[PDB]
Amino acid sequence: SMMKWNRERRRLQIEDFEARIALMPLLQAEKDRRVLQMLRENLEEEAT
Amino acid sequence: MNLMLALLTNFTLATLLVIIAFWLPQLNVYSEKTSPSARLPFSMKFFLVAITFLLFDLEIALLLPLPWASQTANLNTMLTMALFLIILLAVSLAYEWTQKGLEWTE
Amino acid sequence: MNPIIFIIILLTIMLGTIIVMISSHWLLVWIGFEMNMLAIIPIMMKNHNPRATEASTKYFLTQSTASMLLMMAVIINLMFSGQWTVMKLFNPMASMLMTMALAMKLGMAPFHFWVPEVTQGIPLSSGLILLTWQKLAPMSVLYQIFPSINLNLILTLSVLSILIGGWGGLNQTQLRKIMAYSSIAHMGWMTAVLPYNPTMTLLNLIIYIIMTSTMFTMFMANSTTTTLSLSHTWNKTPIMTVLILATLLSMGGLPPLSGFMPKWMIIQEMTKNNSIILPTFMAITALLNLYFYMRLTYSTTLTMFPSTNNMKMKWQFPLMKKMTFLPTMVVLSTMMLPLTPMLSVLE
Amino acid sequence: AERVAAFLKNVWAKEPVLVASFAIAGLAVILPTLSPYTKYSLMINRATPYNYPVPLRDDGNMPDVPSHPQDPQGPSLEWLKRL
Amino acid sequence: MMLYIVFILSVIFVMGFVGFSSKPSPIYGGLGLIVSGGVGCGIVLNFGGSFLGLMVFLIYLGGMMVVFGYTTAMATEQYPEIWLSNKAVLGAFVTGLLMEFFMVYYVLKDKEVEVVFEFNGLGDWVIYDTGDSGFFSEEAMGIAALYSYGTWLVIVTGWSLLIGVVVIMEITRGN
Amino acid sequence: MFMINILMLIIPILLAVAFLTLVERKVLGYMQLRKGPNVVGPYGLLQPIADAIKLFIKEPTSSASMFILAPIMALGLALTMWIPLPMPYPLINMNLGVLFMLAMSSLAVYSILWSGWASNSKYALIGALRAVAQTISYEVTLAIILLSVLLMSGSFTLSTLITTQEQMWLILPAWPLAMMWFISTLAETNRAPFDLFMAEYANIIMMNIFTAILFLGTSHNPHMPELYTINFTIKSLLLTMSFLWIRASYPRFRYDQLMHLLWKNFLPLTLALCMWHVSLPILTSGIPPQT
Amino acid sequence: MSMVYMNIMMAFTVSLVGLLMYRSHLMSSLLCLEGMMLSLFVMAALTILNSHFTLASMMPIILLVFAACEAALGLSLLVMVSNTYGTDYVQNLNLLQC
Amino acid sequence: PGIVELPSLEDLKVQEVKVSSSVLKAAAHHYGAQCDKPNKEFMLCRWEEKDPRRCLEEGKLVNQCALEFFRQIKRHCAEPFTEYWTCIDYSGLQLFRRCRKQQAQFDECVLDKLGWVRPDLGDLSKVTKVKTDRPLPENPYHSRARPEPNPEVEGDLKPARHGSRLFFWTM
Ligand SMILES: CCCCCCCCCCCCCCCCCC(=O)OC[C@H](COP(=O)(O)OCCN)OC(=O)CCCCCCCCCCCCCCCCC
Ligand SMILES: CCCCCCCCCCCCCCCCCC(=O)OC[C@H](COP(=O)(O)OCCN)OC(=O)CCCCCCCCCCCCCCCCC
Repeated sequence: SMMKWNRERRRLQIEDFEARIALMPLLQAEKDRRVLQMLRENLEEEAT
Repeated sequence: MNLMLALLTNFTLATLLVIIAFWLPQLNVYSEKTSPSARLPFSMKFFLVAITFLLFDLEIALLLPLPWASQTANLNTMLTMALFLIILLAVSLAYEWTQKGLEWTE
Repeated sequence: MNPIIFIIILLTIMLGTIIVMISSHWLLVWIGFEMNMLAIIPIMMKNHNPRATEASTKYFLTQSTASMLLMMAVIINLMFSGQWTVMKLFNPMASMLMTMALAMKLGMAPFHFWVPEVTQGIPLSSGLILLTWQKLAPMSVLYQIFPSINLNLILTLSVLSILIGGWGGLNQTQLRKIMAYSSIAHMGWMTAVLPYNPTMTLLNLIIYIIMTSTMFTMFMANSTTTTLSLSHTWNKTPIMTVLILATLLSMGGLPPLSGFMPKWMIIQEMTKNNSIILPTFMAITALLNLYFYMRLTYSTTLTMFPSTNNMKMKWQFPLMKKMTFLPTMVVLSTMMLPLTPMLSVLE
Repeated sequence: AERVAAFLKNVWAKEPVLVASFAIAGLAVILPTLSPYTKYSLMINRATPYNYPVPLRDDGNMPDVPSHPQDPQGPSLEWLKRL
Repeated sequence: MMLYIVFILSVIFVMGFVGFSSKPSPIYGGLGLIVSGGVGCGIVLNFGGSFLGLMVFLIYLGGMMVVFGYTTAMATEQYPEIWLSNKAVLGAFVTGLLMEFFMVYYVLKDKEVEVVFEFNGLGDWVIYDTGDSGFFSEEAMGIAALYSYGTWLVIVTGWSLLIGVVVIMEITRGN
Repeated sequence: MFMINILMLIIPILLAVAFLTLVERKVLGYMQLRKGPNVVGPYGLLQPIADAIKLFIKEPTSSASMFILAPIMALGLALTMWIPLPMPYPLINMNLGVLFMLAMSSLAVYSILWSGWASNSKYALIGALRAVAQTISYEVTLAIILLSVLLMSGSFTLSTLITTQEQMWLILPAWPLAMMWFISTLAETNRAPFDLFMAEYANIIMMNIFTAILFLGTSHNPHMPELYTINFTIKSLLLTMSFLWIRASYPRFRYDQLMHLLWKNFLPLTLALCMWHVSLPILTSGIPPQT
Repeated sequence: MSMVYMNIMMAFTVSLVGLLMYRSHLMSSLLCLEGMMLSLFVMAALTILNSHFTLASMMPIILLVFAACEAALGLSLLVMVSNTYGTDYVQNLNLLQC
Repeated sequence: PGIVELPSLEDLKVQEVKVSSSVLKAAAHHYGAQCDKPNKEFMLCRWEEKDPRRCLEEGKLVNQCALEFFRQIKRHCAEPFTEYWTCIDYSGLQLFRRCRKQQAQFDECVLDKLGWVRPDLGDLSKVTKVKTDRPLPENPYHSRARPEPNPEVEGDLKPARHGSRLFFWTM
């Protein structure tokens, strides 16, 4: 019984990981724009 | 923060319950009661038991990552090294056992 | 000890040293030292007496201090280079710490005070391992980190060791005390030449081990541990006094014996780099070692000290000690000078 | 033999705890080698995607690399569902 | 103030070290090492080392220091000494705390001090990483790699622990 | 809002421990053909209150500090053990909750050492050293057994033991481990037949709560969390009652015999079963997910 | 370097001086030898964890196992010293002066 | 050293996907099969270029394909999707296996009103290939020239001239 259930749990984890992989590009794109925007903001107050 | 708050409460409450338990009794003001080398000696058996615990405990720390170790693609190496660590954990005991390290007769 | 356990413990002493010699990772170097120290404490206690326990404790405290400084130097090196490779260190403070850790592990002056006491406190067989096999692992590390070692530090230690070892031996009547101070003085030669030519540090290590093993083997054959007990040897095994004379003259660096060869090659390597004062001072100071070796030959081979009546009863029995490789060791210790060019095999 | 069945029968009578321990440890060491399902353990560990699957630049001669996640090409987990 | 919890934790780390380094009776000596060990785990926790920090409690404190106190109770005086009641023990404690307090003053005032190495007092958070959203713990993956990558580490570490048992039985037998 | 949660955990624990003393005396009594407390309050329900008041107004060392630290450490660490317990939601959700409890449980041996040390009696000290040796010896099997169980679970998370046992209790695949675990907890809590007060009885409940989670997992329905708590409470209560049941029915071990019970029976068997449970998921292809 | 390093390096130095400056109990010096290890564990773990050097994550564990194995050997020697003299005083270990 | 180049705030602007994490999780499987092309081009850019600045345009098309994806759902399948991600959002772990009924209703909705097929197990984890026109980054690490190697000692090994030539030795 433990073997059957653990196999079923590995399949659910693969699905859980695959939902993340589908979303990683969109999160990666927004992370890039937040890092650069924060760096650009810091550069302005640095100039002043 | 939650963990630090919980630990602080647990050990603050223990501290309060300990000091007042040391002071609430002095409310009674009970009458004063007139009650006027470096080895215990210690037996070497009670030392060996502690040291054997320490050395086995160290070999347990080596095994603790076992649940994570089973997730690797190199399962043949992982399994061989896991059974190696446990077996030498047994070999140590068998040496203790056969050399009377686990006895209590003096 | 049970003989099987004794063998396994000796192979762990060897395994720890080999781990240090074959490792390209600093953690495995540390582990080899830790394993090596762990297995050598047993053989030091194996006769069970207050003196053997004092020696083992003084050894443990000294070696444990050295390993924590070695680990501290390894971690500083990691912080400043982000890598673990056994090679030159990337921080001068890491180099000072490692050099002092290895100096402590070798017993070099001024980290020398444990060597005479620990050696006197254990058996001759255990002392042989302490003064011979134990030098390999620290030496093989100094061999690889030398391009970053501070020259004033390594040369300061070496000169101090040649002085402390030479002077300390003059006042000794215990053979294990004499050998310990001889070991200190000889370490000073191996590290003096290390910044200039590490090959001549290996040459002096090999030859010093061969002659030191020959001495201990000969002391073990007759179970002699004091000057006066050794002075009876002429009246039991006259052959042994001749070999003792020859080996002691060799350790003194007198030509044409093999012990002259390392001192010869180091002076050559130091002058090539325009070090004239230091080798002159070093070579003269080594005359102290020859003096208290010469004293030993006077009471053993060149005169006949008074004997005892009960020595007559020993004449009827043969030597049964194994004396392994003694015939080969004594011939490498005395007759190897003509083959000096063969030192290139160590290149 | 029979000199051995008498040995085993003696330990089973005097030290049942150790006979069990040495039986379980032998099974632990031996069974993984003889099991037909030990291969599926490697595959399932190899099939779990922890990292992002970085695409390959399509030079023009990668016939077996799919162009879309739902394309027929590439490895499949069909065995995993039935298993 | 919580932004310098790692620096505040490391100050108590040093005070606990001054505690047992000044060497009171070996019973308060072991109490100072327990407090530092626990505070030392706290620092490792705040850097992402959950498993390493918990290995300190489980192994170092609940294993090694337990055996220290056990051994101390069996062969050491049995009677402690009032902490700081001895002149040398008190003189070293104040000396340590004075240097601990002086280092803390110049680093926080000047946001920098220079002792052998250069130290910058802007805070510890300033060096933290700004990129991770993996669905695993990197510490755990590094430690779990011991059984796959570290075949050689396990062998020598296993041998040393077996030999430790053999060695310690010989040392204490007495014949 | 978090402060209420920590209070809503501590106070019930102290009340539960207070009335565990009552249950102990009545359960032992009836197994001995008597009644136990039934005079102080109806069915004895006020007996714990009477004992508490009397204890704190009764009239009350080598090291003053250690005589104060010993009660705090035991009492503080006994309460700390409850913060990660999924009932079904933990107060503090830890990814290494199981590892946290082994760590805190290990520190419990200090109060024994300190209390014995602060006593000032050579005789008292050796009695503490015997108790410390019993505890650490039996901590070995708790750690190894727990590791063998976590190989079927997949992590150190305590709420993952709930998910591990969604279809079936771990007692069925691991009854040989559950047996040695249950005895090890009695030895760890120095309970009969291994007895060779608030913090002590808090551990007893907590260890049996941890036993129910480890081996008798209750199904959790996120829409009705209260059902899990009721079923969870019943399982832990009966496990706690079995401690009382065991105490009434057995004589005591000798000290050398309980050391022999572990070093020569549990540890050899606990090691083998650890080997077995590392191999079994690999050879059956039932390795649990890492997350 | 960062600020926390100042104190972890301060703690190693403190326990180093405490180790080299003995008093009487040999136990008090073994604790200084374990304070040094504790500081080196924390120093290493901060370096390895901050730099994200994944495979080095097991270095602190190995360092903790070996040093504890060392302390087990050190305590054994202390206990054997205690047998011969009834105390762990370091001034009773002076036979080898001659 | 030079001045770290930074694109101005005007270039970093784009219409965000302002839906919570459980909304993304519920659409993630369909999202990864519908927006795969622009998604994979952006990720190939990031790994190839190793620079968030060199892939700011590709990252804007990721938002554009994502916003369009969520409008397809809002136009045809709003209620089945709202009912579904509201079930996911309840769980602390946001577990898929707790909402298989609501997931089903969402799947027939899109498979009838849009023609979408949920990718099978293992599909989104394939390594695929992307046709791109962006030129391959030739020196992504901005390496300097590598130092020249030392000359290769070559030739025949003749015996040493007159032997070792050590002091007086003639061999
Ligand atoms: C090889 C190239 C380099 C050349 C350098 C020279 C190398 C030579 C040294 C290498 C090692 C060889 C050692 C030689 C051993 C000689 C032993 C010997 O000849 O007999 C010693 C003698 C025998 O005694 P006994 O046991 O009674 O036997 C009687 C027989 N029935 O015992 C006695 O009777 C007692 C003797 C009294 C003590 C005399 C002391 C003087 C000994 C001089 C020889 C040693 C010289 C060594 C230095 C080298 C010299 C150049
Ligand atoms: C077999 C594999 C295939 C499986 C298929 C099924 C077949 C099963 C066959 C198993 C046969 C195993 C037989 C082993 C019997 C044990 C040896 C023995 O007889 O020991 C007896 C002895 C008793 O000790 P004691 O009671 O103190 O003294 C006598 C007082 N009347 O005790 C001693 O002598 C001391 C011995 C102690 C060490 C034994 C326990 C090992 C350490 C614990 C680890 C257990 C796991 C095994 C690890 C080994 C590697 C796998």
